[PDB]
Amino acid sequence: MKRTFQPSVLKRNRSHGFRARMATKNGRQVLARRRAKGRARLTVSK
Amino acid sequence: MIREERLLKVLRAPHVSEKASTAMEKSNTIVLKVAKDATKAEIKAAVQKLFEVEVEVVNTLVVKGKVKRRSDWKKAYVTLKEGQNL
Amino acid sequence: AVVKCKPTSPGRRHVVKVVNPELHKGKPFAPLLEKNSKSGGRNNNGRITTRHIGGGHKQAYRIVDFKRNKDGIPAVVERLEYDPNRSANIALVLYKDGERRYILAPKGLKAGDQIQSGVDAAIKPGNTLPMRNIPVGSTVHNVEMKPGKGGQLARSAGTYVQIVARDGAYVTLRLRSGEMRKVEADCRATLGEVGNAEHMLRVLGKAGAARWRGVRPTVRGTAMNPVDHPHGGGEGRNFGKHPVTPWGVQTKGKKTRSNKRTDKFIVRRRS
RNA sequence: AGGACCGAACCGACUAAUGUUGAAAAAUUAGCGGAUGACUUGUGGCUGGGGGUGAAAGGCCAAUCAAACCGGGAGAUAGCU
RNA sequence: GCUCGCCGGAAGACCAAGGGUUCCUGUCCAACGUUAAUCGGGGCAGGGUGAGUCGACCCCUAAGGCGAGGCCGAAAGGCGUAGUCGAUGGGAAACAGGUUAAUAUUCCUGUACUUGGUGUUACUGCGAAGGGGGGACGGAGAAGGCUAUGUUGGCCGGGCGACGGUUGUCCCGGUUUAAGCGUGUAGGCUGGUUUUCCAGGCAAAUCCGGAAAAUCAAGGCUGAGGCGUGAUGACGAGGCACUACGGUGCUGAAGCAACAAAUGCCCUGCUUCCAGGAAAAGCCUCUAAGCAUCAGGUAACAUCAAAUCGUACCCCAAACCGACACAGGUGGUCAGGUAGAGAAUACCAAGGCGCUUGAGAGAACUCGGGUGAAGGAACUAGGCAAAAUGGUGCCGUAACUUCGGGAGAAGGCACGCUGAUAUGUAGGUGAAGCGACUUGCUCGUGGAGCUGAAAUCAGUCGAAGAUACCAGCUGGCUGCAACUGUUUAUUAAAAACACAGCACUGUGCAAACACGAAAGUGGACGUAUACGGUGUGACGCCUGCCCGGUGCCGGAAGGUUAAUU
Repeated sequence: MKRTFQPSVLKRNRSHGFRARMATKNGRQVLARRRAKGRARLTVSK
Repeated sequence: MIREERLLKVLRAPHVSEKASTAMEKSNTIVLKVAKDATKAEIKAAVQKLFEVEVEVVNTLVVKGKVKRRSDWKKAYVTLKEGQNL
Repeated sequence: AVVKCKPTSPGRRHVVKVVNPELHKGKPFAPLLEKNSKSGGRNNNGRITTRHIGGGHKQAYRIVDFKRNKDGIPAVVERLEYDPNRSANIALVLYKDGERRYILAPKGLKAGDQIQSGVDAAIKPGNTLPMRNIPVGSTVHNVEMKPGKGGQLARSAGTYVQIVARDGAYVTLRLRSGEMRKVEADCRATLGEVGNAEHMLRVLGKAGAARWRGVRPTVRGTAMNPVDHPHGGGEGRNFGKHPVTPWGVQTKGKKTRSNKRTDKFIVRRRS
């Protein structure tokens, strides 16, 4: 059967990528929390 | 005109392998692990000056460094005209 | 002419179509076309603001001259064309200086006819004049509401407006609704009625024929659950309530016009 | 010509059996319905939680839905166990 | 290695997406792999991806996103103009052979093509974020002309048969060749060429549009395929050598015709229909400001430049999504033979596989099948399940009906092979020849050769001839919903929802109404034959009485009645 994850790099980057996080202040707050936690990977950008 | 210093930094290691020797013996194609930013023009001029030979064309490819070690490098297939290089 | 299709299948049994052999068969006039992308009834917030809109056939917009500003130059009618953006059909007119335009086709118009606009134009169907220069009692269409704005009233297929009185700077019109209205006498109008009056006689015949006009199915309020509509649930078919819109306003009688800015121009409301 | 007909792909899902610590957190097998249309599909986009979307079933909105998920108020409160 | 089975519109081949080195070689067998493993998509080492023409980038735009100013909104921020991004779409050019252990339109061989820069020469009006062309567009249907491709014949090479026969209407194999360049024909579209004039194309134009006049319609665009050349080249059945028997090296015949052919091409065509079918740039053309013996434009030649990134491998799957080497899911391209209407189905080709535990035995019972005497729905909640029917042609076919249907109604009959009609018919194709011409990619005439149903008559075989696979059960009486459709992803497909039609009601456009503190936007670039909301639900015949009550609409004389004063 069809499962929920149907990957697509373009959609992934447009939805959760670095430039998408930086576009709004809430997304910029997501990045600040992840920097405070010390995450090795900030975003899905690769 | 590309500067000499730039040309000195495009040539890193003469690639030695089975396919390397095969190409050199067949179409006089010297193979060289060059810099990953070295453009065709850069490699051509560098080999024609530092190795002082004649280059027909460069057929460079970027080799994806295998994980757990190798970093990403560039294999230039510097086809020479008749100038015997390495 | 209205034609009944033979019942060679259900979905054809009750189809009545209005075929017009005078309508041009080729492509429309390219310089007068633009793209018209569909909306689905969604605004710039992306939300459905008008229900039951979506799909249908792709359509190109034809720029129709509603102002009729080219005064004093005669025009001849080249052909009648089908227009998918309205119930009426349009006419391609060639002005004597060599410029073409689209107008709403009046009732009796046909290829070869001569039309003209301005103060001194003759009183014939298809001619556009200020209503100051049109005899009282005339039947006109594509009527301006403000001088120079362009025609707004009586634009549908078989519609027309009657000039019933002229009192100073205003004329009184009888609208298709039956409403009596006042407009400035400097507003323009076109003599005659809009053609294609057989439009109202067509029968779609099947559900799909409405789907490809861009109309989506209407679900009755009483068929939903109470969370979705004031006509809520019930075990079986229950109503027990006064009819209302999905947002709770009493339909079936309650008047909704509230415009004090305009009330001065309504001589009589429709009945 | 046809929301025509029969019937592969395709899209579905009426019945029976099997499976029920499954080959599978809904499938397999045998049949079954539509199959030029209110058709199906690829790729992008858009609508956000008392909100969306709904040919309307309280359906669906990432195996979650008569109010998603995550984190916070928070050690809510619990005459009950 | 030899047999055997299995897929074959796939279980073959090539990709996109996604993955990420899984790819090739050498080594190892702890763990991994539902067993062993000497093997592996496992471990370790080393290699492997070569592009002016393929793709991306790039140019251009759709939906949509963002958005200087700007307009709004306690703040955060919303919307949006100029603009700028954004493919799933439009913009330039390479083919065939050969080669690696693993890369090829990328390397090599041969033969091409495109765009741009810069010089020389010759001739010259050039010049926009501006005008006009063009790009540029739906569904359905029907030819006709072709090709891919196939079959047979001819040709060439080989063969003469483990068992009766096999020097022949015998057997096996091969009979390939491209981009480009030249020609321009089956077809499609359109009258052409001059001259004069102008209320149009935000200005002006020699371009587009319009109006007259003259004179020839005999012109031009477009266009598959064929033919020529590429190419005396390459490839080529097989032979002859070396050999590590892997495999490498050398040489190399014929390389034609007829018929049948697509869902591919002509065709973005043609005919019809209503539901009336993107945009912008590249491209062509016109001028403005401006430039003036410059600069620019056109053509020829020469020369140079075409960067950067991707290229391995899987890709209906053991490499992607499903926790698994999971009976599931997953878009595009290609598609050979014999039967067949077929991309169904059976069996095969090319290729690819036997599904990572096996060996015995031959109990009950379970699963998945085959067949059954006599009965024949007695079963059961119910024919659930099974069994049955099943093709083509012809004959024949009731009630009822909205005249279309019902209807494959029902029910019958003939089907194989052989021979003759006719050493292969009707039909299809069509060569030479023969004439013609406005003389070759021409047109008639002629019928060689090839292909080829269907029928009738006669005969013959089995129990059976639509012999397999494939492939309607039928009829009678009723409830409901008109109908095709839609739904409770994962126990409900229905009489439910939708529906065409009907009615009511609201709405005069800055519409009602909706999403929005707002700004705005949808409705709608629509405008009362238009839109919204409600109920009913094709069609036919129809829809009675009641305004008490509760809404809604109208009226307002009087009573009561807020802030305020």
